[PDB]
This record gives sequence, C-alpha cells and structure tokens, in this order.
Amino acid sequence: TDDQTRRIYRDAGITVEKLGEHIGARVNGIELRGDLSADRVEAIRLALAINKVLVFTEQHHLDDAGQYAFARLLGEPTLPHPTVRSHGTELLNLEGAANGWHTDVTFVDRIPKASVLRPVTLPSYGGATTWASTVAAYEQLPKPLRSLVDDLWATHTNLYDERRAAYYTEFTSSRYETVHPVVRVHPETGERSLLLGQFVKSFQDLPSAEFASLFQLLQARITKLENTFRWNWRLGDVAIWDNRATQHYGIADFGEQQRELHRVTLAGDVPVDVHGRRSQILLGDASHYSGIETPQRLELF
Amino acid sequence: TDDQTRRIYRDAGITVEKLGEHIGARVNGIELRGDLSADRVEAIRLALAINKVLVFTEQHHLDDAGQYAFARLLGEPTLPHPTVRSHGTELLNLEGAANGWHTDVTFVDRIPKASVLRPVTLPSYGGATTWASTVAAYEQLPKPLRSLVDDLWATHTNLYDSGGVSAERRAAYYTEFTSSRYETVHPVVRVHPETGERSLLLGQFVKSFQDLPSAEFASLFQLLQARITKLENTFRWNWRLGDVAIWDNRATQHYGIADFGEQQRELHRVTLAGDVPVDVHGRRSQILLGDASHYSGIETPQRL
Amino acid sequence: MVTDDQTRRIYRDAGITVEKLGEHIGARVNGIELRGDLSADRVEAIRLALAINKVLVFTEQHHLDDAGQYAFARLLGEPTLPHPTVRSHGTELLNLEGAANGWHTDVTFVDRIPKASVLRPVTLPSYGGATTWASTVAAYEQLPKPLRSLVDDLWATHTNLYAYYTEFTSSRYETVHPVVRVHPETGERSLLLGQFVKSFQDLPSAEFASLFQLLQARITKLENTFRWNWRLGDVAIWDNRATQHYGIADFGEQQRELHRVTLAGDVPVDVHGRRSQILLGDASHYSGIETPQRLELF
Amino acid sequence: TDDQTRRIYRDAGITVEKLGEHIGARVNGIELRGDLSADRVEAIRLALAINKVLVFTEQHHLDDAGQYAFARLLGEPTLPHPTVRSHGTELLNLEGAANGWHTDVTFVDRIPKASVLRPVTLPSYGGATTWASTVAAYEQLPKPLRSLVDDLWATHTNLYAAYYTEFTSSRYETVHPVVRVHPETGERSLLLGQFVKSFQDLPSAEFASLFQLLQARITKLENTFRWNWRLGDVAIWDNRATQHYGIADFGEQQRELHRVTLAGDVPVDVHGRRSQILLGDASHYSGIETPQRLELF
Ligand SMILES: [Fe+3]
Ligand SMILES: [Fe+3]
Ligand SMILES: [Fe+3]
Ligand SMILES: [Fe+3]
Repeated sequence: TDDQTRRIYRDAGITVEKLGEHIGARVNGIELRGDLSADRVEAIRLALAINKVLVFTEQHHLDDAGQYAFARLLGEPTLPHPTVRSHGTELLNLEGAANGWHTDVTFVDRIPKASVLRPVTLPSYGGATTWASTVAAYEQLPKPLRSLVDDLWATHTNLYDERRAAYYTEFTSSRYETVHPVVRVHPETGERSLLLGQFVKSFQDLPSAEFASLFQLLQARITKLENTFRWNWRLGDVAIWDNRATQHYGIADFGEQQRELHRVTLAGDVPVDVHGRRSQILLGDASHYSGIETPQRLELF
Repeated sequence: TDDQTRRIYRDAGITVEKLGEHIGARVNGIELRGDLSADRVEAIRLALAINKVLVFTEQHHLDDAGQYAFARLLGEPTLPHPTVRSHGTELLNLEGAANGWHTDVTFVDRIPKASVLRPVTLPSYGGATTWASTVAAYEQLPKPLRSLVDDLWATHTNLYDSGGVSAERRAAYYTEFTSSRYETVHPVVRVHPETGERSLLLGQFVKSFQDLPSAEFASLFQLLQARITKLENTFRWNWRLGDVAIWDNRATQHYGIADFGEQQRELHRVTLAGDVPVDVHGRRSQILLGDASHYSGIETPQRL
Repeated sequence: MVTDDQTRRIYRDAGITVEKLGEHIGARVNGIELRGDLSADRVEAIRLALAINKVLVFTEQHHLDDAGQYAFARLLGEPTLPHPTVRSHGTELLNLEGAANGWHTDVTFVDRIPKASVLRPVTLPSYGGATTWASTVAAYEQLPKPLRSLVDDLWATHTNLYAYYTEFTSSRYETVHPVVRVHPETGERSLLLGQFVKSFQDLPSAEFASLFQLLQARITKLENTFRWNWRLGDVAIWDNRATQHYGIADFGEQQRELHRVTLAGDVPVDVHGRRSQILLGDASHYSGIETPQRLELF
Repeated sequence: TDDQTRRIYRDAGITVEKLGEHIGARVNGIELRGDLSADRVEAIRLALAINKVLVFTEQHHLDDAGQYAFARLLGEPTLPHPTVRSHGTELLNLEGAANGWHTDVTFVDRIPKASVLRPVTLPSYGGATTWASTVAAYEQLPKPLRSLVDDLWATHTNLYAAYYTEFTSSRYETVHPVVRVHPETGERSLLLGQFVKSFQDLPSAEFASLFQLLQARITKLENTFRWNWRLGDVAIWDNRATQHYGIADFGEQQRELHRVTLAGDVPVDVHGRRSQILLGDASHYSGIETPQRLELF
C-alpha cells in the first residue's frame, strides 16, 4: 500500500517526508490556498491520516482569510470556540502557551476533527508545539491494559483544573459535560485511538482516588517521548493535525515574551467506542459551535 | 441451597454464626480432634467454603500433635515451609507478627489451599490477626478493572521486601527464607476449584506484572491491594488461648498486627496441600524457578 | 506522654483502672458509671486517660439514655450542635444511622474542629458494624525526617462538599488547616487530614492524590488502629484532635444506630503557632471556640 | 550581572543565543579545537554554567582526536565508562538511543561533571536528544516539597544483552543526596534519574510514588531542550545540572554519537554532607576533581 501512497503524492506534486517514527511529516511542493484542486487536497488529507501532524514551510502568502479559505477545503470550519468569544469570531487567536496535554474541545459531543495553525507573533526563543500520537499509544498497550481501556468511559468538561483569570472566566461561562469512550474508533482510518487529555474529570464507575492513578498511567503512555513530534515555529509555517488521533501541548518556555498563533478548526463527528456506541451529553449544547460531520472512510484504510 | 447448608450443620451438631458480611464465622458445638467423624469434617469444609475464615473457641485440649491430626482430616499437610527449616518440623512456629498483607506461600506452583492456626503465647494487648476476602474484592470490581485483572498475570517470589523479635533474628530468618529462589507466574484472577468463585491472587510476594513496566507495577499493585484490604472486606480477630482459626488460602489474604510493643507472640500453623491456580480460561500458573515437590503434593480438588 | 507512677496514682485516686488495648491507641476503663454528677477528680482522670490513649471504651453502661449521655458529655466540654449544617438528625445529639465508612476526623471543614466525641450504640446489627480509630499522633511519630519536613510545612483546604448530603452541603465551608497540628492540651504533634481534604496549598491536583494517599496510608496502617466490636451498653470516647475513625459497612442491610455528642474545640495551630484560616463559612452557631488548658503531665 | 556576561562573551568573540527559558543555548563564532585560548575556554564554561546545555554547529573539522583535545580544555577526561570497555577506549561510542531519563554515571561517588557529544551516524528522521534542567526543577518546588527533598537521600546503582552483562559486570551502589549544591555555581539541583533504586528511610511502596512525582517535575516540557541532530553539531551539557534522554523514534535505522565525559567531584547536600559509597571503587574511572566557584555566581 506504501507504493500507492507515494504515487498519490507524486501525482499531486507534493513530497511528504517523515519526521518521526509514529508522528510528524513535512510536506513540500505546495502553497496552501483556497483554490487548490481536489486531487491535491485529497493527497494532503491522506498524508494527514497517515502521519497525524503535517507541517508546511515558507507559506508567507497566508493571512487569516487565506488560511480560512484553505481550511474550508478539508472540512466545515467551526466557530473559534464554544465559549471563548473575545479572541476572534472567524479564527481563534491563541495567546501565550497552551501548556497542558489535551485534545481540542473534547468536552462537547462533536469533537473537532482537525485544526490548521499558523504563527503570527513568535518569541525570540522557545514556544514550540509538541504533539503525541494517541494511535501509537493504543498500539503499544499490552493485552490487560487494552482490555481495561476498551471498556473505560470518561466524563470531559470545560471546567478544567490577571488576564489568565479573565480568560478562564470566559472559558467557563457555560458548563459542558460529555461522557466519551477512552478508546474511540477513527471514522476515516479505522484506527483505535485513546481519548483522554486534560479535560477529563472522572472515569465512569471508578472512584476519584483511582482516577488520578489511572489517568496518570495512561497519559504517560500517550506522552512518551518516542510518540511525540515537537516543532520549532518559524514565520511562514503552517501545521495541520488530526484532532482524532493526537493530543498537543504548547510549551511555556519563552519567558514573558508575546506569542500568537491563529487557528482554524474543522467540525468533527461524535466518537464511538469499539462496539459502535456513541458518546453521551450530560450538560451543554454545542450546536452553535459546529454541526455534526458525516465522516467518510478512506479507501486505503 | 441454604436449607441444605442448615441441614448439614444440624446433622453435624454445630452452629455457624456469621461475624461479618463478606468474611468470618464462629463455629460452636465441636471439639477439634484427629478422630472427628466425616459428617463433621464435611460441615467444617462447607462452612469454610462459604465464610472463608472460621474461628473455634475453648479448644484447650489441643496441642501440636492434636492440631496436626485434626488438620490432616481437611487435606494433606505440607512441610511447615518450603525454605524455612529452623522454626518447626511438623508445624510452622510463627513468632512476632506477620505484618504485611499476604496469601500463604504464593511463590510456589502448589499454593496451599488452607491453614489451621492456634495461639501458643499471646501479648497482654494487641496482636490481632485480620483476614481479607479476595473473592469479595473481585465481586466489587467495576467492568473495566475486572477486564484488566482477568487478563493480568504476575510473578510471585520468595525474595520479598518488631513484634518482640530482634532485628538480628529477623535477619537470620530472612536469610533462611531466601536460601533457595522461587519464581512462579500466577494469574491475578484464579477460579476456586471447589466453589467456582473467582478470587484475586496478589499479596506481598508479587514482584511484577507480566508485560507491564516497573513504574506501572507499583501503582496498579497498590490500587488492587487497596480494594482487597478495604475494611468492609476484612475480619479481625482478637486471640485468646484455646482459639483456633481456619482459613481458605484460595480466597483470602491475611495480616498479623504488630501493635503489642516488645511483647512475645507465638502461633503454630499447619497448611494443607492445594492445587495449581487456573485463570478464567483454565490456563495454569507457570514455574520459572524452583521445585516445591519436596514441600507438598498437588491436591486433586473436588467441586463442592 | 506516658503512663508513669503519677498517672497510676491519679487512676487509683479516682477509683478507675485503665487497660491498654493496643500499643498506640485504645484502652478499656473500668470502675466507673458515666453520669452527669461524676466528681471533678474522676472526670479529670478520664481526661488524662483519653489524652494518653486517644480512644476509651466503657462497658455495661446500661443506665444511659440520650439525656444521661449528654449530661455526662457536658462534664468534658461544651456540647456543640449535632452538626454545623445537619439539623434534621438530632437537636442535642447527632443520630448517626448506617456506617460512616470513609476515614475522617469529625468536622474538619470548620475553623473550630471539635475536640472530642462521646458515642453509644442504640441499635446494632447481628454481625459486623465495628468502628475503627487510627492515631494521627502515632502516624506523625513514625514519619522519617524527609516526610516530617514535608508535612510540617504542608497546608490543606478542608470542605464539607465531599437527601442527607444535600442538607450536609446546604452551606459551603472551606478552611485551610495545617497538615500538622500541635495538640493544645498534650503538646503532641498530630496529622490533620481525612476525607474532608480537597487540596494541598501550592500543590497541583495530580500531586494531591498521590501525596494524600501516601499520608493516609501511614495514618491507617493497621498497627496504628483500634477496632471495636460494639455491644449494647458500650460507650466510646475519642480525642478528635489525635485520631481519625471509620464506621465499617459490613453488616448488610441491618439497622445500625449510634448516638453521638461532640464537644467544642479550638482552632488548630501549626508547629510555628500559626492558626488555620477561614475561606468560606461561619461556624459560630455550631459552637464557640474553646480555650484549652494544657495538661501539666505533658 | 548580565552586563558582565554579555561583555565576557563579546570579549571572547562568541555569541550565545538562548534556545529555551530554563535550558539550551546556541554558541556561534568559535571552532572547537584543542588550542583554544584560555579566555575563550572560560567564556564557554560560563555559558555552560548559565545555560546548562550548549550546542555548536558546523564543526565539520572535528574527529575523535579533536573532540578529545577540546574536551581536555574543560576538565580531565574520564575513562569512557566505569564498566563498559568494549565500546571505545578514549571516547564512548554510543549506539542506538539512550531512552530513559538519566544523569550520566550517577551510581559512582565521582559523578562526571560534563559531557561533550558529537554525532557520527544519524537516522533519516527522529533521534533527537532532549535535556531537562534539574536546577529549574528545584527552583519551581513549593516550600513543602523543597523541605522534603532537602532532607532526602537515594541509593543509585548500575544494576538498572551482552552490553547489559558488561554494564553490570561489577556492582556499584552509592547513596547520594536528592538535592546537591553545584560546586561551581552554588545553584541547588535535583539528583535523581533512572539509576535510582530507593530512597533512604522510605519503604518501596512510597519510593515509586515520590520518584514519579519528582521526575515528572524534572521532565516537565518547559524545563526541557530538545535538539534535532545534524552532522557537525556538538553538544556540551552540565551533568551536575541536567538529565537527558535519547529518543528512540527512528525505527531500526543506525544512530551513533561519540562522547567524552569529564571528571567531577562528590556531590554535597545543602548541609555540606557528601555522598556515601556502599559498593564499588571508581578510582580507575576518574580522579576526584577539585572544583572552582565562578565569581559571577
Ligand atoms: Fe489545543
Ligand atoms: Fe500467613
Ligand atoms: Fe465521624
Ligand atoms: Fe546519558
């Protein structure tokens, strides 16, 4: 199947170079625009599915409008955030560093499927983003731990644990609780993926004392360095990641300097466990944030 | 089912009173001797299967010879210990307190099925023994954790990690205890061959979990042990001379409490031969190091 | 902190015997009927026995009803309300039903943690239902240097937000207590933790669970515990500044009812004399703040 | 003292660019050789002390001999390893990836003070090295945790296929303080890592929990510098102030780097107490260095 993949890349006039065994690839030979032909878009789609995070360089032509137009080719853009309104209405303007391991917006039923990210303002040092493959983490589980997580369910919430305070106030202006399976089946690749991250509050049918120990054990397996791709930002860079197969972490190692990146996120579907059972909403309505995408299986998977 | 149990107790002339919801019962109406009739032995076997730990009182007639003779009615006695030779030849003479949660001799393939214990010397206060039901702990697991343990395997070893016994004498004992090395891979969930009940097999002889790294071992071991030793699952007995305890070593852990200062405490134990554990799929434990055939036979169990 | 010849003289003079039931905790007291008209010297002998042994049990106290238990408890301190928030389960005594199966020190979510409780059974199941206590003084004594250095500097937020639970949490209490308190009457250092603890000051949530579990395991180590099988006529008294306890729910669906009187305490102080701090709530209706008297034996 | 630092770098003709807040800097303007003048050597020493890990690039002139000769300017080179003899006699020839967080050779009394590392063979992707600042980790502890580690001691051992047999051919056990005071900077640094077997006066059950807690504070991403290797790169790190980890994310490809380590001294705790040897003799591996305080600290 590998040769078929390279042929698809070739025909689309792109090159895709692996940057890590389990995650990360650099794409060259293409300028991201809203008028990319369908075949090239699908080549990017395939590269993303396989490699989980893609980086593009020298995209100096991109502005907010151009980034938005390109992102629309891969899916239906969500509102910037379900609760945060003060940092953009079309794109999400992330300031500082998102330094906690997470999958984006897992506290709603319709977890977004992907994000497109480009830097706007960068510090003189530090400030990398790192991603972890939750697909590799599942693959690496021994049988008894697989038996555990296949049956495990978790409640996700936006009420997670001067300006930083104000932001949290807006972030939690309305309360969301969603019960998701800890193992979801990727609707386009069929791969099993761990669904956890910092929005997780509890595990169904388990006491609080056991939550912390098991959460820690599973997160450490996800964020194991061998499963991670860490990217040093330069102006002109663009990252695309599969939010159904990763967690990420923005590193706050740049002191008091300003750091700004602009994000477009694409609507996803409701997670299903290994038996095909869907997540359940306890609190909140995310219909104003995005629709529910109808996913399509990739025929190579 | 309970009518049948009541008739068996009645025919044997005993009463069996529950002392806790999940574990422990006191038996009255019988003097433990080597010549007990078969109906009474059957009744004790059934009471033990149901209640996991039995205590008998005012058995002042019992000495070492009598305890051994009674114990042989319940099964075939093992040697006092697989490696310890200096602390009894017919019975194991336990001194101080065995203050760590354990199932007896889980580091061999043939885990002994049961123990008979009587006090010889007791402190003026403290020194209770407490037992936990590993059957109840399994029953109380939520679905995902049960799925975990059903597939989990663990290596048990005799190289494991006060009570009026000197530090020096404890050293000599540990040296003898570990004079030869045993390693056995047991399932964390075993199926009781006589009751069919599932029970957790863990305890302080466990060194590692199969296919899991060391860091994850400590966290999961602690989690499962805390579920086993949860107070609701435990029966704690204050010893008096004349008492006798019998426990199902396939369905319990126990712990002798060192809360009596520098006072002396001595109890004498007889263990009965058991069989090799099987997991919920019928797969047997695997020996890595050691041979326990000098210590005990392998019992052929009978479903009750 | 020991039973010396002076202690024995005090017991003798008061006509009681005090039998140790465990190395670190628990004693049975004989020779006395708990009543509201006990002479001052016999009351002070009980106070001393309690300080030393942390939990006392008395037996064959069949003369006692709620009124009598309250009248006796009054000799040891100022009875609090049954509870800061729970009003529907007693007006003078707290009527505990079922089992309080979580390790705790009573009412640690207020500033004025009650100093002691007097407990007697009213209804008992045919098996099970023991109460067990742990010595938080012994737990501190047994810490090695690095862990003692940790806890001496550690502070924790306690809260009542752990039909009954609705009433229990009808008003919200949060109090920051030191993890190590200095007992105001004995001078002994004691761990102050238990299930009302929500967080540690200056520590993130992940580290909270690990450290809390670690410290609780040292407190509830079997060697530090006294477990009592109740009989009708028994009475227990415990030092709520020096213990935690746990009611065991191992009696199936049977009824279990014990009646409690709690006595007013003071605000904890750390090893530097700094007092706990109130974040939310006012407990002035529950009790006043007791002015303790240090025992001249400690 | 930032004016003094900027002046020392300038006077020695180097630039030192921070690559992370707590750790990592790139040094330019200098070719690493055995004949560097003393003032340029001291500028690198200061840069290393401050930034904990230095990287130099395009050092294509360097071979094993040149790397050795340069390293000699910073200290006394040790044997390649206390027990491993078949993988280099002057330099240590590291193959594969050292994927466990560790401080180098902490199981001896004389923990080496620094290492100089250069790649020889690199995989087509992956294979980065990441370092963590154990100084930053100490700085970030709240009071109660600081009170804990200041009094905590740990036993380190080398008993952590043919290679493992040689690595463990002789047994070393050393009891080190978990907090050491850096003899040249005065900074307090956590001393832990994968060679730690146990904590003094603490039971095994508490060991795993506290070890995991402290290591997580050390390897927290904000405290780490992760470097993608290219031929011609050279890294120098302060082994008294860091841990490191070679990432095994390059499949079955070949990866080889050559190391020179420099002799260190015996750790001291915050009360001036030195580590204690339980088993082993490292006198063949290196001598004990007499350190010098930097007058900038
Ligand atoms: Fe994010
Ligand atoms: Fe035993
Ligand atoms: Fe209580
Ligand atoms: Fe290394």
